[PDB]
Amino acid sequence: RLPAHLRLQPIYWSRDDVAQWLKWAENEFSLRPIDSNTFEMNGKALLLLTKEDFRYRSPHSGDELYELLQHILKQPAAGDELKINAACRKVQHMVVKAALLADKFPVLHDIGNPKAIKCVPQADVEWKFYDAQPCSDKAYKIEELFYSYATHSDKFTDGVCLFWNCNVDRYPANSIVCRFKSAFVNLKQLPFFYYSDSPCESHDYVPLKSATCITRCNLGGAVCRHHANEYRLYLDAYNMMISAGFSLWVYKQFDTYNLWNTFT
Ligand SMILES: CCN(C[C@H]1O[C@@H](n2cc(C#Cc3cccnc3)c3c(N)ncnc32)[C@H](O)[C@@H]1O)S(=O)(=O)c1ccc(OC)c(C#N)c1
Ligand SMILES: [Zn+2]
Repeated sequence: RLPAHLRLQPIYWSRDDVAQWLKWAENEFSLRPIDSNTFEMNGKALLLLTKEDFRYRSPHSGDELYELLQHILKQPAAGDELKINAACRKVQHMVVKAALLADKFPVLHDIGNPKAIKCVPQADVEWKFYDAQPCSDKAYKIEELFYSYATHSDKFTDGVCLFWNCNVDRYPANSIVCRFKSAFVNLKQLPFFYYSDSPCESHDYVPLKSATCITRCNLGGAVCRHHANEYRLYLDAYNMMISAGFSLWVYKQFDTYNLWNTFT
């Protein structure tokens, strides 16, 4: 049992998440009321305290809270499927949009897409679809193809390849990948970043200091309120996807400085 605002692993919890954890546990287990600032820290810090630190901070429920956390760690909550679908779509659009802008691939080979739907429909690129089992109502614009590196490593060399949850034996070097370690040898892990080219708007909040917020307003280090809100929503989606066991990989020459250069 857990609120839908706590289903992520405690490592990703914010300081506000911890306070909600305390209030939820206060009601679920009929514990003595506890001040929210008793555990004024985020999740990664809360996981470093000892059971004794819990007892000192909360004499009346410290031991109980500690054991509750250990069960949450031993049996993690399952995320909502629709929420995870939305998160995955947001990440897919962000990453593929950025790669196309950064490196201006003339062609995208979407391998494992059975519905012929572009995740970045506005991009200036030739979009091609392949799938081993295309949907009957979209097969007329999908190449029926089971990708295997040993068979196709000399194909799809122009442009970039997208494998979104298409768990092939081994990815080509020019690929963008989401997968739920030998398969990735031609690639590198994709570090987190947020990119936006939408216009800034002034009406901040808690000021956002982050080198990974790639926005025009961040060139000067002062992120506008709109992009700060977008960044935080995107990070929540990214974390939800990472917590659910997905990992992102990319062609080795992917470079975020190419994204910064789009603002000049
Ligand atoms: C649209 C995404 N899907 C996958 C799509 O890729 C097609 N496909 C699969 C492939 C495979 C494989 C393989 C190779 C070695 C060993 N064993 C399996 C292959 C392929 N070689 N070439 C083209 N096309 C493919 C498939 O027809 C489908 O359309 S999925 O199945 O909905 C899905 C969703 C979420 C997931 O995880 C959260 C997972 C997982 N895991 C899968
Ligand atoms: Zn902005």
